[PDB]
Amino acid sequence: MYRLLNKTAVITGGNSGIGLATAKRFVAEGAYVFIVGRRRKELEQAAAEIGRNVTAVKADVTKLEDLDRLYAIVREQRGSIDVLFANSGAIEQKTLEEITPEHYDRTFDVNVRGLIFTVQKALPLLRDGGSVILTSSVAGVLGLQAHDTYSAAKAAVRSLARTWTTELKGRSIRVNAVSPGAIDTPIIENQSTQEEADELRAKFAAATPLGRVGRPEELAAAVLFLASDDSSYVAGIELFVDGGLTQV
Amino acid sequence: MYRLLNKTAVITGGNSGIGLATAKRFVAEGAYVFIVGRRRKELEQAAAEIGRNVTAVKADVTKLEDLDRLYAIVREQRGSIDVLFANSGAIEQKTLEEITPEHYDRTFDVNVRGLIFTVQKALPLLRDGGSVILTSSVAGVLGLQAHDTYSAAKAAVRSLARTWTTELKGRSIRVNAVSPGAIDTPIIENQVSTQEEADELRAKFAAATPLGRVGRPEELAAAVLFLASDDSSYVAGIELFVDGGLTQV
Amino acid sequence: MYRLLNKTAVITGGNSGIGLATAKRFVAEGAYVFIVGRRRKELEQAAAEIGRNVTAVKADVTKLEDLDRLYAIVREQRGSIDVLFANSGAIEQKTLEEITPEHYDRTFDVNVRGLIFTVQKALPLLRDGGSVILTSSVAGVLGLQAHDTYSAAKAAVRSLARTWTTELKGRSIRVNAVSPGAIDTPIIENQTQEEADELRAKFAAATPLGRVGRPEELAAAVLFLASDDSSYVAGIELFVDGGLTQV
Amino acid sequence: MYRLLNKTAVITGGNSGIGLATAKRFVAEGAYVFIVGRRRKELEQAAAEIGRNVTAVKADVTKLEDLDRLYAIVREQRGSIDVLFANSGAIEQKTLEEITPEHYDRTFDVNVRGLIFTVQKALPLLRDGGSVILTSSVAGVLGLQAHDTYSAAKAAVRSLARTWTTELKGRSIRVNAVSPGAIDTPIIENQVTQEEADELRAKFAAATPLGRVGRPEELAAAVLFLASDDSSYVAGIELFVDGGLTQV
Ligand SMILES: NC(=O)c1ccc[n+]([C@@H]2O[C@H](COP(=O)([O-])OP(=O)(O)OC[C@H]3O[C@@H](n4cnc5c(N)ncnc54)[C@H](OP(=O)(O)O)[C@@H]3O)[C@@H](O)[C@H]2O)c1
Ligand SMILES: NC(=O)c1ccc[n+]([C@@H]2O[C@H](COP(=O)([O-])OP(=O)(O)OC[C@H]3O[C@@H](n4cnc5c(N)ncnc54)[C@H](OP(=O)(O)O)[C@@H]3O)[C@@H](O)[C@H]2O)c1
Ligand SMILES: NC(=O)c1ccc[n+]([C@@H]2O[C@H](COP(=O)([O-])OP(=O)(O)OC[C@H]3O[C@@H](n4cnc5c(N)ncnc54)[C@H](OP(=O)(O)O)[C@@H]3O)[C@@H](O)[C@H]2O)c1
Ligand SMILES: NC(=O)c1ccc[n+]([C@@H]2O[C@H](COP(=O)([O-])OP(=O)(O)OC[C@H]3O[C@@H](n4cnc5c(N)ncnc54)[C@H](OP(=O)(O)O)[C@@H]3O)[C@@H](O)[C@H]2O)c1
Repeated sequence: MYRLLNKTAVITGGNSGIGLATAKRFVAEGAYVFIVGRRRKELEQAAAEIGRNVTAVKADVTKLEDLDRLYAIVREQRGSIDVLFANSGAIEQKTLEEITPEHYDRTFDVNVRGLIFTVQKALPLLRDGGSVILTSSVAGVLGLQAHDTYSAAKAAVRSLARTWTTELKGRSIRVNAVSPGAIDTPIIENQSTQEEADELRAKFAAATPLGRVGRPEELAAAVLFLASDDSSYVAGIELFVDGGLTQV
Repeated sequence: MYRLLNKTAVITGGNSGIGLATAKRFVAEGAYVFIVGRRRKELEQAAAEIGRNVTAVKADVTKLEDLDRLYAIVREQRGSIDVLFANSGAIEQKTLEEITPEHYDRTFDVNVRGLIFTVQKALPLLRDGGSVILTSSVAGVLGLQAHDTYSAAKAAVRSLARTWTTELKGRSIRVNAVSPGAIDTPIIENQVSTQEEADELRAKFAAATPLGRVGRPEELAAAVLFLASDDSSYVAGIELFVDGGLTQV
Repeated sequence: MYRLLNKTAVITGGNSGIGLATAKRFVAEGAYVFIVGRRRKELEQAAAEIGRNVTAVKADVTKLEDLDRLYAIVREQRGSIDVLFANSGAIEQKTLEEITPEHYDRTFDVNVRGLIFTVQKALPLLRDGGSVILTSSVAGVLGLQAHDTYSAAKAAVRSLARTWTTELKGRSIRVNAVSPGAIDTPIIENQTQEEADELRAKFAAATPLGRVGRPEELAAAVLFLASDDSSYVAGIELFVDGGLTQV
Repeated sequence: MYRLLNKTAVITGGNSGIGLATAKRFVAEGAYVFIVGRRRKELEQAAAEIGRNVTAVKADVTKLEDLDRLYAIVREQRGSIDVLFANSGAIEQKTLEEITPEHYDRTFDVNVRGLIFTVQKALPLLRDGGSVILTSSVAGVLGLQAHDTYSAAKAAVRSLARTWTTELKGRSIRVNAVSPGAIDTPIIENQVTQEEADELRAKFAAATPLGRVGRPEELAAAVLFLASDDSSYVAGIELFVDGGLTQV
């Protein structure tokens, strides 16, 4: 029994990590998935890795024209959207003294601005009864060295779920934020050394009660819950999938 | 597809409302379910309503001997516990001026004390990898007229999830709180006398909730099913609000 | 200046630690203070240490009769109550497997039950415009080894502030919870004195500000919630924990 | 008498509402105050209304050059900063469908970007032991019609307090967020008719347990707490001054 039989889903940043794992499980559950991202190469590989009911679209969420084009493709092909997973994101570690206007803009364009407009332009296609999902982060409720702009961006993403819960209740659409903890993705690697990238995993595992970094498939599933009708009476929440990290 | 295939679950207060709906969906998902409660009549009717892989046990959670007996029955029959749903509860509306020592005790015995000991005595039977679930309430994060003791009890239940997340991580057991909002159960009916003024209470909580309706027990069951399942395998210590947005503004 | 000039305050557990420091600063600010507690010895020493506008009353908050007697004394002497500081409390460290019904009762009687009734019986004496204050704990939003009942009790105390904010708004009374982090009091000692410094070193390591709080620093935060500076502050949870819970 | 005797304070958006009331009470408590804002007229009137130990500086917080100039003036005159009150802010009500890139930028430039950089450039002047204060809003923890960007910005401001608590603990500096509820200021007037501005007040008074809109002087005081040594063991918090509104 497929928990998303025939639902159409749109996943932003679906060619890697969380989005990709969520794309797999979604397809596995019988959905049609549009994976969105910038890298052509990784979009195709993802589309291959999934093998079914996926189309891969190239689009930069910081660009209004790329998003307009995305949603045009969505209507040609699947017509409406049951589930939206605003999951594009990135981090640059910089402390307060190091913050430049460009760093601020780079961080907030993809993480917040981009997000905002991907949900805005999906609106005409969203079916009433639809579920939207925003990826924030445990960073949104913590004070971490050099996460200044990223944490603040993610805190802003969670706030958008509250607001959109109010603005869209009139169409029976649920907007929810998922806040991953430490999930094993390329995002840990890309913040230089791969010796000191394992320092970062060992640290976040030490910190988390469950004593391990999360798997992307475990975030996929939590997102699947909020996507499914099992979460039919769940709106506006912040779901922590962090092994207990923020829960003490 | 059976998301709890062959998992043994124990549901406290499983002869009514939330526990019962959660018992159904659990069985539907291929589990074995022990529904616990005080009323003999409603236990049997529930056991009938479910129709399979259920056994109904009579036990008052405020009584240590009833719990000891419960877990003895569990050990005979299914041997171990994969999922525990501490979901027994009740409310008496009383304001601060009205609070009596008995009212305080009644409220806290079932809601907190009982809860505490049902999880304590399940411990030897819990499989590592197991999932425990505590039913608190949006009341835990709100200031509602005459919910003084109930809200405080529920706030305490949520705290136990944090603590037990730390104490039991060494056995890979997840403890999570679910906080329902306004779910259509006999708990709304049994506070007030009139059934005209019990609909006033539903209309009020529906007005308050973004989604504009009282929750269905089957919708709580499902959220509890999530926390019960492996889909929530990296989710510990949380407070899951299933309240249609009520506390999320 | 004297930010509590002529206000009458009642402090529960005022013969030690947080209550005592809060009693000093309160008096310093020109209030009349009733310090409440069980130990006769420590009540008198506190009453001496303060030196002015204090009366010390013996009362166990788990006893209804001791509370009835307390508020009778308050009436005789100062007549009404401007500020109430429900600050009695205690902890026994026990894990889930160790929890006994007695341990559960002991913890919840003082921390919650007692608290509940001290605010109930103060009600007739509270002036409209009054401020009530409840002492919970960072424990209320954390999962600490062996703090099962204490943390849960404190989480319940914070909930009572939300409720009482609603129930008493009609009399313009503010109810607020203060949640201390690690404040240097006898509560750390009474849970070896070598392994009591292990507990301080651990909570200082954990807290951004890198140190255990002083009781005088809690007193002041409680003084804020007591004063008119916190006129438009109701139902809150004020963390005075050096950042501990914030991350 | 005088809880800020000889402390130098810098207040951003100090020619009106919250900042101005906070400027008065600060001066009343024996501080030196720099009130910052864009309007020349209102800066002078504020400087007059206060009457003592104030200097008024014209500066747009969205402009790096205006901030550099501000802190140069501060160096000339008082040399160091004991208390910083990042309190500049503004709101435009727009729902999700109405959000334009410009509206997004306008909102986030003052409320977040500006804020970020006013704290960055104060850093060299801040005395160890200093207290920073950020003005967010109950909006940060709520889902209000048409508050999309403002609420999200304010949610981000609160996040910066957590982070800066970690980053600056090494200099014994406390960073705290204050989240006002409904305070009687020109910010209510300037969104909307003055008939339909007094509703907005009736609505927020209805909502708040204490049954009234807050006074600016009552926010000033709460900010004075966080400014003073009475809050010497208080870092990283979110202080709600909302009459109970968000505390249910
Ligand atoms: N692991 C953790 O600790 C953690 C914690 C909390 C939240 N998260 C969140 O999880 C999300 C994504 O997964 P990940 O970060 O773990 O792995 P990742 O492999 O870094 O995923 C980032 C995804 O975002 C996409 N992306 C970035 N900028 C984009 C743009 N302008 N337009 C479209 N797509 C864009 C990437 O694709 P392209 O670069 O190819 O466009 C990629 O698919 C992020 O929002 C991140 O903040 C991770
Ligand atoms: N309905 C809501 O919206 C809502 C909101 C927040 C929380 N809750 C929580 O939901 C749970 C109950 O479900 P419900 O309220 O929806 O339906 P309900 O009919 O009120 O369920 C109460 C359950 O607890 C059992 N119970 C009470 N005291 C007990 C004891 N001493 N020992 C064993 N069982 C006991 C009841 O059965 P017996 O009478 O046979 O013992 C019944 O099965 C409670 O934990 C309640 O606080 C409900
Ligand atoms: N230090 C921390 O880390 C920390 C953190 C969070 C909260 N707190 C809270 O702060 C409060 C008090 O200060 P403290 O505990 O740090 O110092 P303490 O010296 O342990 O203070 C406890 C106070 O409570 C009183 N008390 C206990 N049971 C009582 C009863 N039945 N009736 C009257 N008084 C009673 C004690 O006096 P008698 O023994 O004479 O009765 C004493 O005055 C407690 O509620 C505690 O939960 C402390
Ligand atoms: N009133 C409420 O209900 C409420 C609730 C939550 C938070 N707040 C916050 O309280 C703060 C301000 O006080 P107010 O809002 O009550 O009244 P207000 O009169 O709107 O205050 C806004 C202040 O910020 C200044 N400002 C705006 N844009 C600026 C810029 N680009 N550069 C420098 N200064 C700028 C204004 O001065 P110029 O116009 O002269 O530049 C004025 O001094 C804001 O942070 C607001 O978000 C208010």
